[PDB]
Amino acid sequence: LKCYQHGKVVTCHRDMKFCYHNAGMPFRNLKLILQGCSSSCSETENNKCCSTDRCNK
Amino acid sequence: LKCYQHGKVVTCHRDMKFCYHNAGMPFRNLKLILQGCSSSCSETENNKCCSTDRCNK
Amino acid sequence: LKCYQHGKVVTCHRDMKFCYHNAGMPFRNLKLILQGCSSSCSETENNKCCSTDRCNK
Amino acid sequence: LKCYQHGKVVTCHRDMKFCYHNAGMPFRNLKLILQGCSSSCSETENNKCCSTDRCNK
Repeated sequence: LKCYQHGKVVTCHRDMKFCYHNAGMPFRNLKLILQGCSSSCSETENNKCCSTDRCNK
Repeated sequence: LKCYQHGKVVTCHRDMKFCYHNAGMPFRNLKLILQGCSSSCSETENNKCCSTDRCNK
Repeated sequence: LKCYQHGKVVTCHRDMKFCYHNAGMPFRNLKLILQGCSSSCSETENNKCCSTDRCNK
Repeated sequence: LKCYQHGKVVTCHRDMKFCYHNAGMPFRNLKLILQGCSSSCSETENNKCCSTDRCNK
């Protein structure tokens, strides 16, 4: 599996079967962006995971 | 597998075979702490993962 | 003005008239802790700011 | 003073005399972007602060 990871495409470890992408703003001037390979999402974050190459663009 | 996750103990998803704990300070007044279940660590973060119950305390 | 800043006590710059302390969980495994000298808070966070020495313990 | 703040232009509080913009990667999958009005920078980050309208694009 390959995933986007902040400007590059990376090959996942064999135990990471998903790509992930999520973002949040804890404060109006601070953005946090999570993006890369991952294991399964929580159910509440089900749509933040996908499992095909480069799907988390 | 069970891991600490910021004050609680959680049961990992079956595809998460590790517990993880890492911290960083991007600025002197900001601490980020990552703690919970995970998949395998990067080699550069090898000692941030462990694979026994509650090992990431 | 002096403020706590992650285990230490620091002297604020003269244009920073507040101390600040807040914590949150942008993601379930990620804890953010913001503590130290500060300029004025947003209106809704006015109680996270204080203006007396070491008030942000 | 007016500053960029993640896609918008905002007016600073009167005690915030600077605009700020910086980004970093605390962890390989985590990008942090800090942009908006600010008090004075740390000495080593003096070039991340500026004091003219919209200077932090």
